[PDB]
Amino acid sequence: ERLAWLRDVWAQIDADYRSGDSARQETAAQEISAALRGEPNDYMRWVYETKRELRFAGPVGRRAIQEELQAAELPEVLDEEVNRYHDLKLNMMEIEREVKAKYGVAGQQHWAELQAAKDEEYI
Amino acid sequence: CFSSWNDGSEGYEWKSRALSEKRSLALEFLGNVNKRVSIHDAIRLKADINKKAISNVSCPSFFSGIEGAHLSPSDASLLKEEFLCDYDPSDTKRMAKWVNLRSETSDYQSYGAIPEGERSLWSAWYLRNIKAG
Amino acid sequence: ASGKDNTMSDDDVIRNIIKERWKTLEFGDRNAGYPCTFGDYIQFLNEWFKSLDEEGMQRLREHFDRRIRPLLAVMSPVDILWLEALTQNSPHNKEQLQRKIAFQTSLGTPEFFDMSKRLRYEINEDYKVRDELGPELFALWSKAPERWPPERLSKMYGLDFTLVRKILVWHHFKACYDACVEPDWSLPKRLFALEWIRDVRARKHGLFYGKMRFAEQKITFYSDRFLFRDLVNRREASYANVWEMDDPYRFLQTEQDYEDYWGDNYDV
Amino acid sequence: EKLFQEMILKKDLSPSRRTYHCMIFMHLSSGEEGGTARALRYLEAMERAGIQVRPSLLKKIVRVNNAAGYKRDMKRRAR
Amino acid sequence: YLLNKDDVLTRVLEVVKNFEKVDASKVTPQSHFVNDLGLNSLDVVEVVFAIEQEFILDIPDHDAEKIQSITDAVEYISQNPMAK
Amino acid sequence: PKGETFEEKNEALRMMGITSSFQTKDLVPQPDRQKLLPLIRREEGEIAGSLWAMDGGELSYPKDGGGPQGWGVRLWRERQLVKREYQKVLDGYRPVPQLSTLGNSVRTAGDQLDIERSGAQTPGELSDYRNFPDNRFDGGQLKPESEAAPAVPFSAEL
Amino acid sequence: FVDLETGTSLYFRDTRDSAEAIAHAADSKGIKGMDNAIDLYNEYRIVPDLYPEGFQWKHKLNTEYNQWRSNTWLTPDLIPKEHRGRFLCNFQLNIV
Amino acid sequence: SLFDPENVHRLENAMTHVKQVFADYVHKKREGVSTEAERRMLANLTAELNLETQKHLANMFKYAEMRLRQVKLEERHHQLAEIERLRRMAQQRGGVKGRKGGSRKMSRMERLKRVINRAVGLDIAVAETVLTEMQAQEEFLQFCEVFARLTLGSGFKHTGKDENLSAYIESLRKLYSMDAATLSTLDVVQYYSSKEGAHPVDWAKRWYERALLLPLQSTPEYQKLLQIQQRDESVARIKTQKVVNLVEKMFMDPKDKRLESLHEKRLRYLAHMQMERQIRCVRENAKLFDGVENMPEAAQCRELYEKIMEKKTAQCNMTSPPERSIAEELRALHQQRKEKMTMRILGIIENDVKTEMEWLQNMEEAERPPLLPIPENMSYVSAADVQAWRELREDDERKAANPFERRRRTFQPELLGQAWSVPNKPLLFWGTGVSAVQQALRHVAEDAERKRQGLLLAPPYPCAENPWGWRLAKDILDDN
Repeated sequence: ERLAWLRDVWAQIDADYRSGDSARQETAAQEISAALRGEPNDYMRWVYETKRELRFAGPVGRRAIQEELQAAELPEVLDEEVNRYHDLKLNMMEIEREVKAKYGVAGQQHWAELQAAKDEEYI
Repeated sequence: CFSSWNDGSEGYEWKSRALSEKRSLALEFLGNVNKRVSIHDAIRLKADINKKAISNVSCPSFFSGIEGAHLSPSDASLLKEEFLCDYDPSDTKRMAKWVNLRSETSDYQSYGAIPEGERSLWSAWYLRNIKAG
Repeated sequence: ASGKDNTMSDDDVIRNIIKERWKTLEFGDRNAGYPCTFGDYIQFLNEWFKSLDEEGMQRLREHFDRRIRPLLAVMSPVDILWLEALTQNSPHNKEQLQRKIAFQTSLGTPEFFDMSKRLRYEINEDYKVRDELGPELFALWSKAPERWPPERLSKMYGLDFTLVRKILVWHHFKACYDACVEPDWSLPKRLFALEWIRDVRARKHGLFYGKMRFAEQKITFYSDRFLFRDLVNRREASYANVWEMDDPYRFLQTEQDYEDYWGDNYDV
Repeated sequence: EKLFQEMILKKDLSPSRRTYHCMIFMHLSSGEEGGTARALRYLEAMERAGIQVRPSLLKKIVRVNNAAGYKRDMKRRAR
Repeated sequence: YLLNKDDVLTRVLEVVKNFEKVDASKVTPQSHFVNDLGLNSLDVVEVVFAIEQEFILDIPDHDAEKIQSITDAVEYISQNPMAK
Repeated sequence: PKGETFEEKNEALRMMGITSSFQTKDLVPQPDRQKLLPLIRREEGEIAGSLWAMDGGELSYPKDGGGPQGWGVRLWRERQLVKREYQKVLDGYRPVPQLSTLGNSVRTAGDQLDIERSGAQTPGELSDYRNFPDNRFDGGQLKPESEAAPAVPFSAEL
Repeated sequence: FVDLETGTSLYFRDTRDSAEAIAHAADSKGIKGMDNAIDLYNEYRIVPDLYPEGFQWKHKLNTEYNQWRSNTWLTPDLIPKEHRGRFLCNFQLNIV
Repeated sequence: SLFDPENVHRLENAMTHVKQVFADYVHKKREGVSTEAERRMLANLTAELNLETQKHLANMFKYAEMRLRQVKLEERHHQLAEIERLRRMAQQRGGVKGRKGGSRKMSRMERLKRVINRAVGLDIAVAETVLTEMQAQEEFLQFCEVFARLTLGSGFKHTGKDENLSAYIESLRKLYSMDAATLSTLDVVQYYSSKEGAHPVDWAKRWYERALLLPLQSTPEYQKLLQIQQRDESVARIKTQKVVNLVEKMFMDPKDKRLESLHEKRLRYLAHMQMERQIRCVRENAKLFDGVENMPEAAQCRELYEKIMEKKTAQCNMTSPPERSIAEELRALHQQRKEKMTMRILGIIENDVKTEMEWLQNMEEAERPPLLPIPENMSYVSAADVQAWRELREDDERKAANPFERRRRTFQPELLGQAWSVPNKPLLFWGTGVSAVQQALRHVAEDAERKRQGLLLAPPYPCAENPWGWRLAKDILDDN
């Protein structure tokens, strides 16, 4: 079922890659390059996040999410995939690079204070 | 200003304030033992006074609120939407993604969001939503 | 504030002010603005537990099991140390505990603390099985036991068979012990008769015992069709549970024979 | 039993194993006197007509008889 | 207006009976505190303070001297009209 | 014999002068529905102890000396079993537990104020109270679930 | 403080390295290492990794939060390629 | 251009900066200390956001898909309303032409109106009718608001006893089943999707009629104005050569037997939207205008209270009887739309920082000490309470006898294990304490012989003899 859904997804990428527009072929080449390098998709991350949000919401929010995404072609995702995604530890280097890129010298001071708290908890 | 909204070491006088408020909120929610008190009559009254005190604060409007008294397809679409649609429920929720309602509060208000492995003071869990772009 | 408690009864305002005055209790000096000290509370607990009978200690342990035991099962020992620092109310002890990072970080989360509600509900559910359904089962079994046997009560209430019989035995022994009456010892012999013959043995001190799986080394009844038909015909001609009112116990026509059979010589 | 003997005698249909198991377990589950003696008649009719007697049928016969012992004891105590 | 003397007597009978020095059998509707019940004169002042807590009105110091028995104690409370 | 059903049982109790607290089978405690309590009773032991106590000696409680038989190891193993059940809650095998008094008293005081003004029993009701601010009443009280209707997309008509 | 499902031993042999396991559990515990269980046979325990391949996220690591701690010698390349990510059961080591 | 999906990482940074600015402004507004600089910084940020929104209007009309979907839905609803208004006007013109052929001036006026509607690219008659409907609805809401303010001294309180959503759906179904006399759910949801902008009035009318207990369908003139407003508001080879749209073929027919539940859910959504718009507008009328009800004059309250008393007397009497210039205005309209958009943004940011400051202050509100209880009179159980609660004490003993009535006792307090009963004797203060004074006399005699002999107590510091340090409280009156 997931491979059928992936064929239904990649039919759109094949249609955009053979359309003839510059932006469609550029986005299709970006999708192909992201798939060939082994990089996971942002759609799967959004699906896991909205599945955990649907799991931990109340009945009004659960009915709102189920009525919003009833016609959207979502893949049938087990709870074990969402638990595998959620229980993974986060990378320190990627968050460090993101806080050095988003914030400047204030990011350097904040990371210095974070390493100060780290080596304080080491003692 | 306009130039202070991008990244790259510009706007340091308010970027360091936002990164200090993200740090002080994490240390107060985790490492401050005196916040875990059941509410009593003094907390229920004075926060209700604080509930009304913020609602009495009115925002100072600018000069935009003052007023006095073959067409193109783009110009006629704005005039037809203002007269036929006075209340649009679809557009007010598009603003909710931009304003990002409960930005720094829903990270601590959600159920089962914070893992137990990142429940230390050195842990970097309030910076996962930071996107460089 | 008018909008929060617009219309409620007198018992509601009594429960609310009782809750709010239970919330604001602190242990300091009696002249500094606090009502009592910690040591006065410990003296009150000691001389309150000293004035209890066995039924009072039983109700104290039942209150421990219903309410305090799930909270102790959920909470960490560092939360118990935090609660003890809240009892003693010393600023030096609180500030000496507050410097430790492992004290501040290891405090329990409310998402894990919410399991105490379900544990408390299960313990109070077992106590509702005992104390509320118990007298009803005892009345239905003590008026007409031949109309409501323990297997009928176990089917119509769906609890268990042995649990219903233990409820009956516990209720009779609890009624006997609280009235300073010697209990009827024949009742566990009458409700657990097969269990009394099977399980109850004299045990010596320095050795371990076993249990027989079968009483005899025999051939199985599945080995032949005739032994199978004999077993099915014998189970047709048999009871499932026999009690004091059935036809094999119909020869006990006098109550003296009843007390002689069920009392002190049932093993013989 | 009326539909059973109308199937056997009139329409000359050979009953299957499942509808023999139904007549066995109906007389076994009923707490009236002689239900075991009629379930053994149905077992004999299964044996002498070539119908298969599975061991699962025998274990279910023992289990259903031990379960319907309660109904038997209720119908005996009502007298 | 005034409470009847049957109810005021039954109120003050239970107040003296809960005293720890006296006995509940030796107290009669006509009795003296020092002579019959065997109380110290400091306890007679402690008797009238219990009447000030039972009946919420304030008894003056001159009227507290005039009561020395239970028969005048039930008579004085029945005379006072501010009792509820 | 009559008395197997609950109508005949209640009529017989009315003839005996007893008004039964359990009229139907909906008011039956049903101990087979319990999940945490038999799990605690199987591995560690009886968490109650004083449930079956005749004269004060049939109670199963840990010893007062300490060590491996003391209260600390027993409470630690009970907390480990409740942690296994809470891990089952987090992975979606068990339903979300309601708001306890011990859980509410340890929360942030703003969450306690929102709970006492909204009347939420489960934290999902609190999430619906926060993520739908136009749903509540004027006294901060939470509206029932039937008074909300989501937007139906036309793409379900394909 | 044992776990009755994963922290017990299969064999009868007393290797008499219990104090070394208690000392290693005291050295491995930290701010939250007091909460989890103690395995006296953790030096002989081999837990197979069930995730050799999958989604490799950029913002997240490859290990999980509730992960069983490895030994001083236990490396993930001990199990060969045909058996990697296949065993659903934990193994225990016994030295002949 | 900021609100495009490319500059969202700049957008959240800008929102963070505006949140910090508003967090300074509200703080200096509730304290009253130099809010002019925060107002100037907010004005500069609002001008920058207004320029960004003026670019982002075109950027989201070209980029955002939800804006294009909303524009298509608004164009379809406007075309449906213009088609209904043109059909009604064509029926009226056909009736006027069949009644009298000499209508050249009316035909010229209709041609001039059609030319003006083609130049304005919109139906002016339907827009003026919707404006008249909104005006009469606002006047009716203001009249009912001042009537509920002056008559009973109350406002609008949405409670649980109001008309719920399902009863509102069934009432609308009964109304339109009395209108057209035969209907299905599809025609109802088609009519409600065709209207799409009419301010509903019936739910607030029922909520005010349940409070006033008087009929409102004939007694005010604004209701009859709204009613008369709703009255006057309401081949084969060529198709073979016509190309078929494949997008229409992917959607099912509206008269299909698999789409009933979707029509029911759409009816629920539209009724919820109408009730939410009514709740929003009545709450706005109770927010802007009911604040003057507390500061109203005594004459307007007292005369209306006398009118309410006269209405109660009339209800009692009824119960007794029963028993070069186009582009400048277009730039002005575009600027008005841009500033309305940025003020709608700033209001949501203001509500965001209001809720954020409330949740941040509610953390600090926990650390303050509680209130002091007022001194009450001492707890005393008089003999009148003992003799009054005697029969209840006997009934509590009889209920404590049987197990079925054990927990049904009226007076059940509880300590740790024990349940408190009704007292059988008065609990007094002045009689007790005669043994403690004798023990204190013996203890002060022993203490006097101790201080004459020089003896120490057990060590009050926690030594090895007593691990718990038990210290007697050193009293200043008991100094020696």
